[PDB]
Amino acid sequence: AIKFENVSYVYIGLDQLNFSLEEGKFIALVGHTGSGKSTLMQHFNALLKPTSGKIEIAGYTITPETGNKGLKDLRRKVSLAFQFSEAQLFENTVLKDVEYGPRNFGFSEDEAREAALKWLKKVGLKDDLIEHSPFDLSGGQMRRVALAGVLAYEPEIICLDEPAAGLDPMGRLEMMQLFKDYQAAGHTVILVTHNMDDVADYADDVLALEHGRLIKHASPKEVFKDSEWLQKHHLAEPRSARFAAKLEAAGLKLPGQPLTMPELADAIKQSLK
Amino acid sequence: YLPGTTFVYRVDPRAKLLTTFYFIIMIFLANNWVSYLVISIFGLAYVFATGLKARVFWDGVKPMIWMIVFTSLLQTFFMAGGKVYWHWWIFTLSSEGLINGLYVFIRFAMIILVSTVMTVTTKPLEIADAMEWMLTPLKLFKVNVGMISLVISIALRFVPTLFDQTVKIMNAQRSRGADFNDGGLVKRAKSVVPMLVPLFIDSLEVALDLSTAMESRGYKGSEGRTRYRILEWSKVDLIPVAYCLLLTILMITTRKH
Amino acid sequence: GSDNIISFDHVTFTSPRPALSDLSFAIERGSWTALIGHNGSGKSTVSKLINGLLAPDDLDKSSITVDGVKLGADTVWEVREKVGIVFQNPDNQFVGATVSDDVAFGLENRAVPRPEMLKIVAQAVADVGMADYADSEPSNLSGGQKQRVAIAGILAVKPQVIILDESTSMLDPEGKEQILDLVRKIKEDNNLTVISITHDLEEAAGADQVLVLDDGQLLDQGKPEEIFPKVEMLKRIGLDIPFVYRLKQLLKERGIVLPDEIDDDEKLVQSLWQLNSK
Repeated sequence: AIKFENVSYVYIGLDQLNFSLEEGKFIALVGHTGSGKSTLMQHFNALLKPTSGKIEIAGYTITPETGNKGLKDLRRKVSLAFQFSEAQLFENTVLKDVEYGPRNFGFSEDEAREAALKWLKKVGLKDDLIEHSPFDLSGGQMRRVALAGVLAYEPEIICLDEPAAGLDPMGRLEMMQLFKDYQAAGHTVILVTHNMDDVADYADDVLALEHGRLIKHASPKEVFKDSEWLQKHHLAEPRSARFAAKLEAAGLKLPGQPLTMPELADAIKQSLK
Repeated sequence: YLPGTTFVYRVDPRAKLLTTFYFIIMIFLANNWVSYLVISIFGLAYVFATGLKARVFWDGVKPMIWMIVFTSLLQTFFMAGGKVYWHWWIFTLSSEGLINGLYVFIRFAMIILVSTVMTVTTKPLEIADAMEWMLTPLKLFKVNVGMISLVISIALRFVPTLFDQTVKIMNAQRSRGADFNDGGLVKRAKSVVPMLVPLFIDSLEVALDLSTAMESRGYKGSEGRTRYRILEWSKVDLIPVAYCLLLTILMITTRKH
Repeated sequence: GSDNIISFDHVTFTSPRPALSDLSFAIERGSWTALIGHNGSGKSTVSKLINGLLAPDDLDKSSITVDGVKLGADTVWEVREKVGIVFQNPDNQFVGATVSDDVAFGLENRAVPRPEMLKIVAQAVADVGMADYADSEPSNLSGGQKQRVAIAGILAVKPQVIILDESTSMLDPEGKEQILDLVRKIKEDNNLTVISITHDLEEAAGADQVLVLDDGQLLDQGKPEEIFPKVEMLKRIGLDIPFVYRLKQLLKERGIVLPDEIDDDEKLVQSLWQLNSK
């Protein structure tokens, strides 16, 4: 249960955060460009320790005076996947690069290899491509390996910066499906995307932030109930939501606000019936 | 760096750089009490003309005190003698060397002092094209200067981006589980060097993409260009010139001959 | 007529498999033609192939005849003048110290007098919409804004073809619409052909022509309302049909049929309203 009390980072600026994210649910952290998402990014595993308040994360405690000793346990419990992972590839062998994750948390060689193979299989890639150099991977494939290195050691909380930045829609859909399947196992994903349609499709808790402060924290069905609020706070809208607004501007009634594609289809089917 | 309204920020950066070079040659040239005081008063007059706070120069000078004090002590003890206050078990504790010792000290100080203003009055791009203008007479050689100026201007803005990419990959690797800073120098040979290659290849890819874009926008060499950003000599640009000339007089009427 | 023609061409990078093979197509004059397909196998190389950066492996069978000037090692720079490109990554393409210097880079390279350079760069920056950032440093600019400046650099030179090589891939789905609207308005005003090589099919949904690339070979060419209904082909190739056609498919599975002439939100709201009325 992630818990932030009076959390504020100074010297991008973050001030006076107060919230509680539960376990076993999707979390989407939406915010304006450079409005505090990147600063709240690194506090989830004490890359940048807070200058006030308290953070509670899976039984671990984070306070401004905590040192760098013993943070490996926290970084095991909570993992980060930074944006444009194609530049963080490290080892000479793809298998070695993926197993480099578990090798820093006491995992034995056999179990590290087994986890690496299992997670490459889950991300798919190819079975015969696990031995070539990571630099030889072709474009989007280079992404698919990197996430494995973050997802190898089954972190309890995984926090994702934009993973689908620059991927074809089929690849983005497959990646989001994989993340949702991982979340279904009992873990939590904290996904950050400007792309609002992904947030509308796959989320349960939405954390709307701007100007380095927290404003809204509620289910996606509630954050999109007032288009004037979204326009005022410079936050986009789901594509299905814009279609529903355009359709309602034509004088056609919709039974409830839909967010995803099947919801809009069912709503208009009910309306015509 | 620090902006302001003082007249120094109005004059041509090329004139600033030429005056700085002339001043450094004079400070390397003056070698007696009277000329040393001449250069000192000229430098302090220049500082007061800039109108900046003394702390702005003091804090900049602070990191560079080790080399100047070490050189001053080394050259003082190399020739000192004469009066002695106390005698230690080995060192004689000579005192007459100061007759030039601190002198050399203040020399380097003035050097840094001038360098200080040179890095606070103009943004780096201005210094870059001033360097290009100063090296323009090098065109008699086969090597051209326009391409060098362009690549310097490019690098002066990519370098912060490169460092940001380096700190980003540092944060990513730390989040993965790696340990870099508190592992000691023995663990640095297994932490930073194998990480070095991907950032280098990323920088090479960035340079290649920039070269491709520049060549696709019509970069037919660097000889037929017509510069957009230009700096012209103003009438106020005369005040550092005559100043310089005055020092020349006050350098030729008091030289040791 | 026909502006840019590539026919009987095939390229191998420097090399285990031909990326482009037997590609043959044409571009209409003053029309929005967009190339779509799976990543690699042609999309990433067409832009650098059109203006003679890359070269066909066999120059004997070359047929690049952009604007009637058959491309070759002798006459590359004429094509460079006649074709502009907006590249994918915006950060590592913003050459020059600041705005009003990046935008005037082409004019600086063309050896034109300075006052005319100032006039043209000011007018182009005003046209794009970066008037308030006429002297901002690139660091202050945030993402999509940079791309706008790049378009200005293409617009100042007065080109005849603008090639967007996945120019909207690294942007949020909001600024992408802004850049698309800007490009459409520029195309309407200056009367210049636009070729948009993008994987995102929102651009292709509004294009006049769309070309599908399978493995380096053209597979189908036509209007978006003529090809996108063939959803099985796009699914097998590895592409997902756009918003309006995906919605039409969902209603088709939901039990209600719609005409295939519908192409966007307009006339689709009309069809639904008429269906409810009728």
